[PDB]
Amino acid sequence: SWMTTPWGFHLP
Amino acid sequence: SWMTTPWGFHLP
Amino acid sequence: AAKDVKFGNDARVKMLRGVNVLADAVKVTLGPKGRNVVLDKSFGAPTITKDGVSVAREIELEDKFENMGAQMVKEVASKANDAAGDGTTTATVLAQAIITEGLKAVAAGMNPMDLKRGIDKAVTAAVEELKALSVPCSDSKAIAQVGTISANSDETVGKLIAEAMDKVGKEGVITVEDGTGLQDELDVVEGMQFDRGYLSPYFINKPETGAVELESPFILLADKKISNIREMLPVLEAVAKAGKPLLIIAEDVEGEALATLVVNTMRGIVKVAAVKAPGFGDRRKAMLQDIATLTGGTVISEEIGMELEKATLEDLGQAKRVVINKDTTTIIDGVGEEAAIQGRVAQIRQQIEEATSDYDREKLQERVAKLAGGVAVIKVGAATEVEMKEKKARVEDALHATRAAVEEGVVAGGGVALIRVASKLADLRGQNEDQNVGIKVALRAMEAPLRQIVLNCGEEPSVVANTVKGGDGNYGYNAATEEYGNMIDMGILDPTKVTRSALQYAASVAGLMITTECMVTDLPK
Amino acid sequence: AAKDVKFGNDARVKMLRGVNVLADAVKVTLGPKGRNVVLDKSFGAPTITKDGVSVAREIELEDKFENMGAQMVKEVASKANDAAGDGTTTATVLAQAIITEGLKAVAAGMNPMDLKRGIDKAVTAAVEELKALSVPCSDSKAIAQVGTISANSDETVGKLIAEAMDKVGKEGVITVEDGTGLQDELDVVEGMQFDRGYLSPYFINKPETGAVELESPFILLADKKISNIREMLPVLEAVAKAGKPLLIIAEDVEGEALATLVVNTMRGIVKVAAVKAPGFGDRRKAMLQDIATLTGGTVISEEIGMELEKATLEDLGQAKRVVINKDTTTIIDGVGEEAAIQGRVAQIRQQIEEATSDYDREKLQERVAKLAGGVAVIKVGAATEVEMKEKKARVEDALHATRAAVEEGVVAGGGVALIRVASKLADLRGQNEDQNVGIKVALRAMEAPLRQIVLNCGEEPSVVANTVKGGDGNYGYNAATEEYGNMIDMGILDPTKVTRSALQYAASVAGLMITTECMVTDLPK
Amino acid sequence: AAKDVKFGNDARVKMLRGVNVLADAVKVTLGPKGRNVVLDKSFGAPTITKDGVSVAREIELEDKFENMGAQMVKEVASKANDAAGDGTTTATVLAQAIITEGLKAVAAGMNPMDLKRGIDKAVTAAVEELKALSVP
Amino acid sequence: VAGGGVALIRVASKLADLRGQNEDQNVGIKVALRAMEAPLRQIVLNCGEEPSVVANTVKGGDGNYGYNAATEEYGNMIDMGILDPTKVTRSALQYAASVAGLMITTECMVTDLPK
Repeated sequence: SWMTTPWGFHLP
Repeated sequence: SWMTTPWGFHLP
Repeated sequence: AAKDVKFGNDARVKMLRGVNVLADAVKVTLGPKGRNVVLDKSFGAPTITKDGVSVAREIELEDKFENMGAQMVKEVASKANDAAGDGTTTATVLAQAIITEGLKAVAAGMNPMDLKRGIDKAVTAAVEELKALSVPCSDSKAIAQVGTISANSDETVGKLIAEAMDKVGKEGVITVEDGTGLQDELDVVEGMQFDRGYLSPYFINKPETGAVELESPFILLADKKISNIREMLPVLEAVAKAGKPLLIIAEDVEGEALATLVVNTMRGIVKVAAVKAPGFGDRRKAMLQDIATLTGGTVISEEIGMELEKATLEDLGQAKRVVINKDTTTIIDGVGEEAAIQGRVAQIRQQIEEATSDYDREKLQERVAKLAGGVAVIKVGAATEVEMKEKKARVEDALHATRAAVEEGVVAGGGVALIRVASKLADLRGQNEDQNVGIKVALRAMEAPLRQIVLNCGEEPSVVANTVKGGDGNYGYNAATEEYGNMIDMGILDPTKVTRSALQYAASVAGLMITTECMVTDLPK
Repeated sequence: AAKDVKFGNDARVKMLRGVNVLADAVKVTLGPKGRNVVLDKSFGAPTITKDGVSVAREIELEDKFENMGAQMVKEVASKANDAAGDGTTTATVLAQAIITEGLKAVAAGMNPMDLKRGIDKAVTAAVEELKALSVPCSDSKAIAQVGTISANSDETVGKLIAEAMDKVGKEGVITVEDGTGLQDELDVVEGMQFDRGYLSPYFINKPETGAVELESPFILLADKKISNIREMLPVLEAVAKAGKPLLIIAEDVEGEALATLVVNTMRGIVKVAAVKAPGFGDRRKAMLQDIATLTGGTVISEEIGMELEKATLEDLGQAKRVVINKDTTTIIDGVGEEAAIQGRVAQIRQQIEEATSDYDREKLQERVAKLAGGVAVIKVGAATEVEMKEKKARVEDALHATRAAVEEGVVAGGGVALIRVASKLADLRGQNEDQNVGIKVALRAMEAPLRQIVLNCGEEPSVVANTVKGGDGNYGYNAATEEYGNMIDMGILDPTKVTRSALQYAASVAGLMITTECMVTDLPK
Repeated sequence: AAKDVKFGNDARVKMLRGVNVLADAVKVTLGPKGRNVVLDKSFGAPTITKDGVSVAREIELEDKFENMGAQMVKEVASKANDAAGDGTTTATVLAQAIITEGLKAVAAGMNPMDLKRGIDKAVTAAVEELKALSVP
Repeated sequence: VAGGGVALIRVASKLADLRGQNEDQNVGIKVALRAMEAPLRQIVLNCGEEPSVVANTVKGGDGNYGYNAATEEYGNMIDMGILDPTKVTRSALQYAASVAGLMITTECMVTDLPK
């Protein structure tokens, strides 16, 4: 479940 | 099925 | 899962093998001449250590019954660790000696219950003799001496410890802390500690120290058994948006409420660490209110209807630091108003004034001391980072040793006190032959630590043991210089509590192992 | 997971086997006549190298205890690598020699502690003799000579190194850089370096050099322990939309904050590379402000309330380059205003003027030197790409060698200095027979590097060792030309620090291995 | 008959094992508190003896090299028996001690000839001191 | 001479300063001197006491002081009747030394096949 920001950040 | 809050809480 | 069951001699043999493996791994590190033990890690170079606790932690074997034996010995080694703070290797050595001799006697055909009775009687007499032998250490010069001896003969550490205990009393709370400059600093702040532990080891952010440290955190007080983490949610959102840690003092955090907090902490968001509310009954509420007025927060009691989920940040108090060790938590420099705490201690001493029974007076006086004492903060001073860490570790070791020495005094180190005690009990007898055999087993095992120290040094254990037994008083053998002399005069000292606890827990585990008859484990598959 | 435990002679035998395997793999590359070692890659042709570090990196065996031995030797080989910059093979050879002899002596039945004491005493005496033997190298002609010798007898490299150290001082910071034309260029820019390392090796974008290189990056300064990457997010968005790398100087980046950055870097977006804030206490804040005024940025301190997530691009400073090596980071040509840094150094020297204690004067003078020194940038000049890379590698090797030589002087190379030192200590004795045996073990092992060099050359090690020992002074054996002569006159030189560090770390690991008694690893399954 | 040949450390290890077996069998009978050794005969009850000579006579092992070691020690035990008439067990104990320590030193890496010279010098000095100590 | 291994111990104590030409010779001398105490230790071990303690106690004394294993006591060995001919001890020591030297200098061994 890695949230992805619209600019591409792969938030873990 | 871990619900995630908008601020990131990983509710189990 | 199907179980394998072993009875009698087979179970005893398996336990003895496991105990021998664990003790042989551990005991090579005893004394100043201890050997090195190489422990493998998942990656990189293996760690090389001379610490018994680290070695004992990794030891557990593939055979299930030998694993039983090793785990049972490790349990009381840890128990002795958490009682006095030192002497785990000594306790393990004593436990191995008593277990070996007792199992040999049992295999010879003696009644295990009588052997256990004899061992218990011998240990009780030994504790009495050891209390008689101990000398007081409450004098400030003795404090400085103990602090120096513990911290590798460093005068500064002893001076700091003596100053702290003079400024906040012998029983006052003292906490070590990292300094700023090369000069050491000691002061007192409004705070206190209470005997509670973390619900799970998963909040530990200091693995080397085994403690949960939160810097400038919020505190959530709850006079209710906290469950249903849905109720918890809003205060965690408020705390996380503020970028602060959280310390929860609740009556009891149930299941699904500590697991959720644990998962949140490991995932990274929120640095919460729950803890049980100290006390019970009306005392629990009274000391919860005392903590609230110390930290400046408000106790969130469901009895009147605060409705936990409706709590805000203003309800939570604040403090400079909180440190949660294995069994106690210390709040250091809470933001509570000085007028509020002064009024609270005035109220509690007023309650003392009309207190009727001695129990009420004692309890309220305890609260008064806790509130009005404060905690001493020792700021370690040095030039660089490595010196900062070494100085802090030395100071905290010296603090532990000095606290134990103040508690129960000091005796001759190097296993000399145990040898003298054993020599003083050469005439003790039981009710029958097996009890006498158990007494002799305990007395013989009481000389194991000195023999192990000598063996690590490289000399002949029997010769040195005989020479020490021939002498009297504080006569003993210095392994560091490989000579003989008065142990007290050459600085080798041991707190009485450390040796007493090691002996008592070793005896307890030895009796439990001796009386064991059947063992049930899982199948090897 | 169940553990396998080995005691005494078995553990020593396993360690000795592992050490022998690793050292036999490594030592064939020692000296100018070193052999080739073929290392297998995942695909394609295997790499053929004559470098000890590359060979040692790949070595690790299937047996867990032999793997222990190999890893422990590798650890001190790397430690010697990171202290002086060269001599890993020499340190490994010395460690193998001492370990072999010491384990043989232990198996003979000598006390390991006494052997360790003897080895330590011999090594201390050897260090003293080696310091006595070293000749100064601070003269500019000596600088040119060392630079030439290191860079395969190239005059241009020595001239560049000498010019750089004359222009920025002996202790000044010098950084090599790719040029533009065939002519070499040397200049100075506003910048400085501080002793901090990358939190994880995962930001390394220069695997051959083992460093993190960022070109024209932003710098994020934070006087706070950075965690909760949610706070980090906006500045990373601002940086990524600008297409620049990021260098984070924070007090300490916690967990979930360095892992997130690592994942972002490997995935491709953002080239961030965090680093610890240099210094501690008020010194940390002072030097953070100095870095801020050097780079033209602003220190984002949470104490006053910058609220990290609210930081913008203007808050971040800029610099031409940043290079993060294993233990130091260099900022080269920061965009900070010259007036700002001039005012800062004026302020710091004013603080020097009213400084009371010598510690304050020394620290503030250190800051003044760091700010007003600058960094020298050497632009390597050549025609093509391969010449660019070879010239850069040669210049940086010569820079390392020259820095070491300036630090501690130079001695005869080819293992001659160690042989002379060992000959000078033929009368050293300990307290008992085992200590003397340890001293003799150390002295005998001190001749291993020359014998290994000769053996790689193909001659008889014993004959050449005896011939060298018969001579005196700088008399030695040139393996490149296979002749005898004055080592200094024929250019074979070695920095004193390199040999001293190799000897010291070899002795440390040998003592640790000799005193080892038990080893605990995972099960073979 | 084809021969098996062993060199250096292997031969020394085999000899040491044989010597240890023989000496451990013999030395338990030394002194007034000596233990009993049970020797099997072809028939009847086994003989129980506390005499070192009787025990040493029966000892010889199945491994040829260990048998070498045992026989070489037995030879000088008998030689001491036929010179003074007593002290075979004492001679065997001394031989085992010296052999064990000397083989350990040799495995450590010392020159065997120098060790032999040192042992001979020490024994000569000991004989002189012992002659001095004796009373008429 | 004094029996019970006492004479050998006294002789070994009297030669604590003997040295050879190099380190290996000194090691051999120390090996011989250390082995000279084996009979008393073995006697004590058969008696059941601690060999090291009794050996140290005997070495601490002087003259005919020794340990009677029959009565498990200490005293003057000559006075309590424990006596040993000088020739017996001398011969035992000499032949033990001879066989030890022969075994130490042995380099190769040739025997029949196990079959």
